[PDB]
Parts: sequence; C-alpha cells; structure tokens
Amino acid sequence: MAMQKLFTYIYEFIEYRKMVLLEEKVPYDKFVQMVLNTGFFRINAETLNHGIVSVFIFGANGKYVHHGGDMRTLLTNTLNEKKHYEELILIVDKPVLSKKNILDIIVEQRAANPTIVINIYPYHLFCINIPKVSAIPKHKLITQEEAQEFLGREYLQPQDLMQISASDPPVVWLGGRPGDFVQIERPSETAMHAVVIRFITKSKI
Amino acid sequence: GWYCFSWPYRVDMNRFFQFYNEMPLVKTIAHNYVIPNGLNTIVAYMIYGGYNQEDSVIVSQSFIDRGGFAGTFYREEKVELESDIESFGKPDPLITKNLKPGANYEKLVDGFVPVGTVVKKGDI
Amino acid sequence: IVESPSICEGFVQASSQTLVIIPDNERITSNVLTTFEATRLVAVRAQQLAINGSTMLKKKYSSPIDIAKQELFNRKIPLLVMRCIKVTPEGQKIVEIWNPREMGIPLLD
Amino acid sequence: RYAVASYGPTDALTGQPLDGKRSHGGLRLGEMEHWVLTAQGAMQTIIEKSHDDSDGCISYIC
Amino acid sequence: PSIMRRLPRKEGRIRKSLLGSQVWSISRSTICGNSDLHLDEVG
Amino acid sequence: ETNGLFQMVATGAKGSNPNMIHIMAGIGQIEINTQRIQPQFSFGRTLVYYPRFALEAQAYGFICNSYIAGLTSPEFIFGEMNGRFDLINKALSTSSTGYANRKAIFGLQSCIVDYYRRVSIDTRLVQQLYGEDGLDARQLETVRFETIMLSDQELEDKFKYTGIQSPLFEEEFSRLKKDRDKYRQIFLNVENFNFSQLLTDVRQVPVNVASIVKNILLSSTSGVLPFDEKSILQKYAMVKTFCKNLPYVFINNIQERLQTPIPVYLKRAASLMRMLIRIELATVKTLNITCEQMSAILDLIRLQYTQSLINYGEAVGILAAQSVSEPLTQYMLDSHHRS
Amino acid sequence: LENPKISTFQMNVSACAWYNADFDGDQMNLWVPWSVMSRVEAELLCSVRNWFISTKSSGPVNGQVQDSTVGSFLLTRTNTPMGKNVMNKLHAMGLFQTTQTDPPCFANYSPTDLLDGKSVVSMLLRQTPINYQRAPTWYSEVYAPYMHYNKQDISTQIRNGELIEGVLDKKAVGAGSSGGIYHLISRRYGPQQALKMIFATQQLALNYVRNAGFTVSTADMLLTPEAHQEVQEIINELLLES
Amino acid sequence: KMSSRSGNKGIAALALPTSDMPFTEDGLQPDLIVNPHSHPSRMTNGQMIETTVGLANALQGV
Amino acid sequence: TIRGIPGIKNANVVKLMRHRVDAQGKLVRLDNIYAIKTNGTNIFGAMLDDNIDPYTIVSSSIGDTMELYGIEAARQKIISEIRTVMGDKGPNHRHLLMYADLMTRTGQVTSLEKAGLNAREPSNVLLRMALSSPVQVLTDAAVDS
Ligand SMILES: [Mg+2]
Repeated sequence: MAMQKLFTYIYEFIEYRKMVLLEEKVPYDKFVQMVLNTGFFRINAETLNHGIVSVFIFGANGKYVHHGGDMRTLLTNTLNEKKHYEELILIVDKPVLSKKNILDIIVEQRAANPTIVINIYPYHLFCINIPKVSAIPKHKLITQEEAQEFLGREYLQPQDLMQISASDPPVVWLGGRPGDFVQIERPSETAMHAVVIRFITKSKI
Repeated sequence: GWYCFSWPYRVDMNRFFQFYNEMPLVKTIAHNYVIPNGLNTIVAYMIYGGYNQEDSVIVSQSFIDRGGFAGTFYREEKVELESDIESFGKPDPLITKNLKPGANYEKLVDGFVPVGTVVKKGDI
Repeated sequence: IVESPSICEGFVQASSQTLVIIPDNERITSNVLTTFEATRLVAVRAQQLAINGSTMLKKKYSSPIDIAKQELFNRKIPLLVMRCIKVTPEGQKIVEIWNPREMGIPLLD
Repeated sequence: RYAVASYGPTDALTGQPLDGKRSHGGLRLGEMEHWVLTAQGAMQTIIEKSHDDSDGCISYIC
Repeated sequence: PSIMRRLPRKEGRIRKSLLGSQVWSISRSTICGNSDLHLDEVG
Repeated sequence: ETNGLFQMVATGAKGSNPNMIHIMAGIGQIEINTQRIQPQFSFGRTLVYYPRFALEAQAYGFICNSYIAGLTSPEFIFGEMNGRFDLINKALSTSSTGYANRKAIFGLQSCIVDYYRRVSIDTRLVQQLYGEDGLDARQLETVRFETIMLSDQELEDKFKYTGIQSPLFEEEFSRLKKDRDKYRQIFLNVENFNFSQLLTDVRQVPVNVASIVKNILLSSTSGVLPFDEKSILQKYAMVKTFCKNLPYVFINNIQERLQTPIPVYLKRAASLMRMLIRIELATVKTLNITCEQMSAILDLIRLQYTQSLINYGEAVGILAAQSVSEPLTQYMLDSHHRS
Repeated sequence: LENPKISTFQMNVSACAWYNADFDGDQMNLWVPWSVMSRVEAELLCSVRNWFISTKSSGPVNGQVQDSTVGSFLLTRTNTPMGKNVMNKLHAMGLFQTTQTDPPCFANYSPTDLLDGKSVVSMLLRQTPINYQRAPTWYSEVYAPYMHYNKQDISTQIRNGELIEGVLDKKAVGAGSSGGIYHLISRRYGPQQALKMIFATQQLALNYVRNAGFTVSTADMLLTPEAHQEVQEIINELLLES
Repeated sequence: KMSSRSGNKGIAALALPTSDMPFTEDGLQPDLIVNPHSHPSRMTNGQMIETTVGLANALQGV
Repeated sequence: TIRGIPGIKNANVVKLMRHRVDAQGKLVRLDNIYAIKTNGTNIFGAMLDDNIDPYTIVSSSIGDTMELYGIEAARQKIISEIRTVMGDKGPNHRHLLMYADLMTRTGQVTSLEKAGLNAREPSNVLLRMALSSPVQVLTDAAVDS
C-alpha cells in the first residue's frame, strides 16, 4: 500500500522542510484517481526564499515511467513555466530507478537546466516519516561559516571529513545539497552520545 | 617401541628403538597382531606442587635412569661423489682451498670418521 | 590545445618546506607525554649516551637505560618532542614543539 | 629446539637468513608477528629484527 | 620461471620477503610448566 | 566435601555440569546442526543396525548410556559422528579465521590515532574521536550509575539536599534528573533498533569516582563533620567548575587556563564522566569531606582520566581487527551447534 | 636455568592466557633484544604487565588455573572432612615459605595456636587492600536442593584486604574474571602489582594442597546401585514420552 | 611427550629424585604424576577404569 | 502473492523484554511483550503493514537498512550484527565502532575485500598490491600513473 503511505508522508515531508503548500489538498481517493487517469500527481510547495518545489508522484503502471518520450516532454513542458523553480522531485517506483532510458532523460534535463535541482526518488523514501525512525540519528545541516570555523580549528579540509550522499534519506528530508555539511548527533554505547560532521556528496542517480 | 626387528641391519634416518616394552595389564585384541609399545607406568592422579598443570606431567628421575622410555635414536649421512672428480680422504691445509673455519679434520681416518668415536658440532 | 609536456611539470623533487612552530599559548596537543613518546625519548637518550656518555645527572648508574630513565624522571633530558600537525599545500609544515622537561611523564620507577 | 646466532647462511636473492634448523639459518618473524609488534607500537624492535637482523641495507636515491 | 610469478602467493616476494622475515638471534623450543617462575618471568 | 570430580566442576577449575552428566548419568541425544541424526544409509535408515523408517529414538542418535557404563556399537558410531565435527571445525577454525583475519587487517590497518585523538587514513577522517570517547580499552572500569533505575520520588529522596535552602541545590538536583532522563532517552532508543540489547545502569568508564571517595574517607582522620554552610557551598562550586572544565582533559592545561572554547564533539565525549561525577560527588554524598579532601578527589579524577586516554599514533585499526577476528575462532568451533 | 639437561622454555601456568598456550607440545619463539633502543622499548612498552588487562575485552587476562582455583577453594573453605579448616603455626608459616614475598609475623602465636585459611589469605591481601563482595562459583542453585551449602562459604567478602568470609574460586581468583581480586588490585595498585599477587596467592593455594591432597578416582564417577536405578527410570520416561 | 592409550598426551615438566616423589603407606610411589584436571573436560574414562582394573591385575598376578 | 508480504518465509512469535518509564518515573523491565521475528527481510513490505509499528523495524540485513534508512543507520546495523556474531565473550564496543566507521566512511557500505580497499584507498597501490593480486594492481597503477 505504497500510495496510501505516500499520500500522507509526502505532505509530512513538505512540512519537514518548512515549505508552504500552494494548492489545497484533495482526498486520497481523488489522488488515486488522478494518478490512474493522468499518470501522475503534482504537489507544489513554497520555500522561504520564494523558490518553488514541485513534486511529481508517478504511478507504477503509468506511461511516463515506461516510454522515455513522455517523461521527456513532461519535464520539458514543466521546466519552461513561469515559476521560480528550484527543485523538481520525481517519485517513481523502485524498478523505474533501474530503467536506463528514464535516467537518461533525467540527466539530459539536468544538463539542459544547470540551475535547477532534478532528483528522482523511489517510493519508500516518502512512505514513512524518516526523521522519526528510531534507527536514524539526529541529522542537522550546518552553515558554511560554522563548518569553516570547525575545519580551521581542526586543520582540516572538507575532503578529509566523512562524506554522505545527497540521496541519503535523512539528507533528502533535510534538503542537503552537495557541498553542504551535516552534523549528526548519534547514540553511543561508550560515551552515551557523539557528534560527527559529514560532507554531502553527489546523489547516486 | 621396537620399530623394526631387523634394525641393526638398517641405516635409517630419524628412527628410535625403545629398549623396554611391556604388554598392558589391561590388553586388547589388537595386541594379538601387533607388538605393544609402552610401559605399565605407575601413575598418581594428584596435585603435586603445580608442575603438572595445563597438561604437564611430573616424572620420577629414578624411572628415567633405569631405562623407562629410554632408547637409541638413529640418523643417516649419505654422501655422493662426482665420477673421477671427487674422492674420499683427509684434506691438507697447505693445498686445499676454502676449508670450513673452526672445523676438526683430525678425527678422519681415510676420509671417514672411525666407528665408535663421539662426534660433536664442527667435527668433519 | 594540449601540447607536449614541458619542464614546468615533470618535477620529481618536492619543494622545500618552512617549519612553522605554533606559539606556546596556542598549542592544542596534550601537555602529558604519551607512553610511545616517553619510550622513544628514553631510547634515543640511552643510545646517545652509549655514543657520548656525557650527562648532567648527579647520581651514578651502570647502564645507559637507567641514566636515560632518571634523566627523564628528573627533568634533565636534552631532547624536544616535535608533533607534526599539518603540511600545507603552500609549503608550510605546522608543528608543535614540546619540552619534555616540563611535561607529565607516564612511566614509573 | 633451535637457537642460531647473530650470523649464518644467507639467501643469495633476498639477503635474508636461510630457512630453519636444517639449513642452519634463522627463524621467521612472519606476517602476523609484524601485526602484533605494530599493534604494540614496538617499532624499534621491528628495526632490530627485520632490518638489523634480517636484510636491512642502505639505498641511495637521487 | 618468470619475473611476475615471484610476487603473488603466500610464498611470493611480497608476503614472504617483505611482509615477513627470516631473522637472526632467535630461539625456539618446546614450552613447559614451572610454578616457581613469576608471571613475567621465562625459564 | 571429598569428591574430586565434583570439586573441579563446582569451583570452576575444570569441566561443566553436562560433563558430569555424560560421564555418570547419560549422554542423551546427539544433535548435529540442531537436529537429530539424518538417514544417510539408504533412504530412511540411519545405520545398518536399524530398520527402514524406524520410529525408536535410539535410531536417530539418542545415547541412553553414560561413559562410565560404556556405549554400544550404534551409540559409539553416533558419538563418533558428533566427535568428528569437533575435529573438522577445529581444523576449519584456523584457515577460515586466517582468511578473515588477513582481510580485516588489510582493510583496517591504515587507521591510526592522530594528534587530535581522531582516527584517519593519512588525512581522511574515519572517526572524529577514537571509540567516541578517546580512551584506551585497557583502562576501563565497569561502574554502576545509581540514578538510572530510580523513580522520580526516590531520586529526590536520595539526591536532593535539604540542609541548605538555596537555589544552588535546586539546580544541583535538576542537573541530576536531566542527566538521568538523557541516559534513559538515549539507551531506550538503542534498545529499539536492536534485537535483544537491553538498557543497563552499568557502564565502562575510565574513572571509578565512587571508589576514590570511599578510599579517601577511609584514610581521613576526621569523623562526622559538623554542619558548615560555607564549606558545603564551596564544595558544590568546586565540583560544578570541575565538570565545566572536564573536556579540557582532551586538549591540555594551557587552553584550560585560557578558557578557550571547547569543540562540541569534545563536550559530548565527557558526558558520562560529567554524569558520574555529579552522582558520586553529590552534596548528599560529600557531607563528611572537607574542602581540602575535595581537591584531592578532583585531582585524582582528572589524573586517572588523563592516564586512560588513547596514545597518539596508535594502530587502532590493527587492534580492532585482532579483537574481532579472535572470537571468530570460537564461532567456527561451534559451527555444528548452529542451523 | 643452570641445569644442562633442560632444553625447554619454562613459564608459569598463569602466563599461558597471554599466548593461548598449553603444555601438550606447543613450541614458542624467544629472542633477546641486544640493541639499546629495542631493549628500552621491551621494558617500557612490551612488558607483559601492559597486557594483564585485555585490549580486546577490557578485562583481566590472568588469574588462577586448575590448581590454585581448586586450591584456593580448599584453603578458604570453612570446614573439612576432618572438622574445622585450621592449621597450626608451623603449617601456617609453611604456606608463605615459597611466595617469595616478605614473610608475615607469626610471633604472636603459640605452636599450638590454630589459624584458618581466611587468616592466612588475609595476611597476603593486606599489602594490596581491596574491597570485594560477590557470590562464589561454588554456590549454584543447580546444586542447592541436593547439597547442604555452608552459610559461611556462599558469600565471599573482602574489605581492606581481610577475607571476612566465603571461599575463593573461579569467580574471585579465576583467569579472565572481570571485577575479580586481581582486576581490582590492578585498578588500584597497577598491573605489575596484580601479577605479584597472582603468583603469591598461587603459592598459598599450592602449598595448602601440598598436604591436603587432591585426587580423582574411578569411584568418583560411579553411581550407587540405587541411583543407577533412578537414572534409567528418568531415561525410560524420556523414551516413554518419545 | 608421553601419552596414555586414552589419548591424554603430556610433556615431561619436572623430574624428581626417588626421595622426593610421594609414597603410599606400603611404599608404592608413582612413575608419572598427572593432573586430575585433565580428566573432567575430556572424559577419558577408559584410562581411569584401566588403572582400577590394572591395580587388581598386578596383585592377582594376571 | 496470496496472503503475505514478499521476501519473508516464516514469521514466528517471540517473547521479548523491554524497559519503560512509569507514570511515577520508575524504569521497569516489561517481560510480557510479544513481537514477530520473521525469516526473510523486507523492511518496505513490513513498513506498509498496518499491524506493525513502522518506526521500530529491526532488520538483520545491512543492505536493506542502508537502502531505506541511510549510512548512519547502516553504521549502527554493522555494529549490531558483528556483536551478534561475536557472542558474549566479545570485544569491547570500540572495536566494533572501528569496523563500522571504516566500512561506512565514504557514505556507502564498502567491504573488507579487494573491492572495498579500492573504494577507500585507491592511490595506495602498495597496500593494495600486498593484499591479493600484485600483477593486476601494478599494471593498473602504471597505465594510470
Ligand atoms: Mg598444544
């Protein structure tokens, strides 16, 4: 029942990044009807810096995840709209992540749009509240100045720190971009807790 | 044990002939077909000073002196020649070359140490 | 165009470094000798005594090791601990210099 | 039992002692012994055994 | 016989000559119990 | 009182209870890979001595006899089947452990403690602090934390000092409660993402603060001290400052004098030691300790906390591979006790 | 070892825990440092006192094994088949004549005065006074229904080096026993002082058995005819349920 | 190295004179002294039964 | 699929004990708690069930925990899984921390095989030559300079 979990935790995810919803919510039945009829559902959110984040939830049996041409035209038509876009989130079924053609359209759109963050994610990333999962430590993005002060005290470069992918689920929920620093407060059975700082690297897809 | 009944006629390497062997007081059917190898040692199952811990044993020195588990151990020295080049004989310091330092060439008789003499480290 | 290799690259000899000593009031490493550092100090001093034999120790000992140990314990050892902190890409070698005659000694006697 | 010397027969290629009792060479401080000595921090013992007592030499590099 | 066969295995150059070593001034014998020796003493 | 075999077992010198049972009462069921003897002798027969589809328990490895009574031929064969595994698993526990030990060491050996107590591979951080506490494993003491299991009423009964009506002791206790809550919160979470890892009120710490106080109390010529308002307040100020300056154990005494800012990850490292000191040096527990004896206690705590730190330049990746690959020998020895 | 007939490397049995060794045919290497640098490093870093506490498990490695574990129990035991577990002054003095420590003072004792094993052990643990209170390995709920435990043996208590009550066995003196007597001595006085006490208490335990005796026989493994009938009634119930 | 027919091997650790070995009231003294702690974990009961049977075999002359 | 979740073969019932804070502040160990220990792993399949608490799903699979939760949870999973193998005469916790921190240093779970050494220390040819295959490693190092 991935759709039912998504319908709630995608809005929980929008809330967790401190984003303002633009379009009013619809019932879950209407969400399923739109996904089956259109082939996708769209959720638009407002960021503090007035950026727009658009989330596309694609059906597992939709056309956009099977034929690369439909995804290509959809992305091209959504990426030339009069909106202050900053990120498009394309939530597709896990098998779609292994479909090479879809990823090729994704990377082609990335190349054609250098200032827009394009990410494609599986369903399970938004079928739960990732930060509230017990096994996941407390992640927190830190500023560049604070990280530079830490590195200067430690005589370190950002390339010496432990590194974390930008597609890591807690980093995704934080909104971590490559080149950012994430401080992780994690439990310890030797000191009762510990703090590490990780350098965010490029997403795997 | 008696590793072979024809041991004196053999030149064997790393072979041990234990002099005294006993039939076990509690024998088995296997001893109708092979010679027993060992002795019926008197054993005390006790703590005596901590010298038999961790699978060690304490032995009677008198039992050792009387020949318990005593025997003769044999080694072999087979040396070959090069046809018409090499020969067996006692070398001479004033002709031969690269003699081993600190070696005792004085025990040789016609190239071989005679039977019955005690050879120690460094003896030729 | 990427042309033939030039003499500006192909250098095998690394450029020389400048030893940058952290001021004593900005040192971050511990003021206590590690067991490794104390062992190394005693070993070096004992070998150098086996070479020279000149010491300022008042007591008399029959071994270089004993003299070195008593020099370390009595804070009379003529050695310094240099803790190499970093090597900067611009050439510097940032180190900390520690005087073992005013550090805490872990060893016992 | 075995105990050898400060010196003896040496391999022509590696320059290290020969193998064991029968060749009158040395005994082996193997891969796992260097792990233990490194774990202990005993680096001057590694110099004494693996360099002074085995094949340590001087290499000249421009 | 080849140059590159000297390297690979346990008996090769890297594992036998470089990571391990034949050494001098060393002894070996069977070990034995002795209750009069301290824990930091060897007979 | 007289049986030597029983005394070797009951005192822990050598042997176990199943050893006595096997010798004296009965061996019981031979069980290989947590199951009975499978029929490998022609489709439903375990041996030539038992029929096909035999239903008796003896046909599948149940040994009814003890060693002192002797086993029959089928029982000895089933016992030899079980005993052959012990020899096979012993020979495998050398090679299988050797393969895993060498791969663990070549993956971990480059990890070395640097001058910051971090673990790195030549520049690159593996740990921000070794063991997340920066201590040597040979310098640890197993110590119980008193406040963990107590309820809110018996926490305030035992650790809230009511002798002086000051706001200082209101926060001296409130700091005790929120250390108790933080310990519960963190270690109940660890219970959550494990199978059977229960919370404990017992930690391995570098300094046994409770035994330091007990030792000095014994050697003190004083008895029960009279009530002294200024001395009780002074000791609280001494302990609070000591807990404030505790992370300077990880830097040096030069920065402690200068009071330079402490890294956040070093404040976390001294969390258990800060927590333990506030329990064992609570005002209710230090009524019979003078302000001069408190300085002796505080000087001993940070001297033992300095002696337990990990050395610069220690090959801790080799230490970890040795400590993890060695229990794999016993894991391989018990291979036939697992499914 | 000045005897020319000895060809073995001899060591104390309590040192075997460092090397996972025993005396069934194991061979060990031995090299003596000759250079000053390696000979300094052997003393300060690689001395076996530096690994009394395991780096793997953070607990003690050494202790009593197999003769001083049962010997400590017999020495510290409250009662003996001969009555009370006491010894006269001469035999109490004889327990300390091998420990290689400074002998205690027995001047306040007549030849006919009787000393128990707890007094003799206390004379040794006074030099490194520790505090210990745990139940010994001797007490087990498994044996309690079928054995009459002595109430002075099932609670080992040491305060300031005086063994107040209880027996010493694997729990207190055994090798690898976390929180044991030698683990506590190491944490308070150093791992080298703990090694001295492992040796000194091993000589007390072995010198007690020097005339107490300890053996195992075949009759120790033999059930009585009435008990053999009870065991096969138990097995017959298992085969009945099967 | 010595061993019994039950597989309990051992290394000769100490050699005592005939006046230092323990003796029974009737003068019997052992040739080997083996630890009782080698039995309980190995369950070599055939070695203990052999001693019990062989003790009466010697006196009975059988 | 008929009446189940994919990937799990057997689902037994186990009794487990957990701690909990009472209303009076006391911490009590509760032994009467029933859970389900499955045979087979599917975190996402169990995450979609309404009879399972999705926030406290404990998988024994490092690969599945890394896939859904991340590198930090996978680090905690390597620690938990090595400790299970180690038994109870196991090493100190700081030796399990060393394994997990090494294996998760790059943001991905790397192995203690030749492939894992390549990911963490690619330019250390001499370390990498010494492990398994000098000729292949040396050949690659020369062409790569
Ligand atoms: Mg052996």
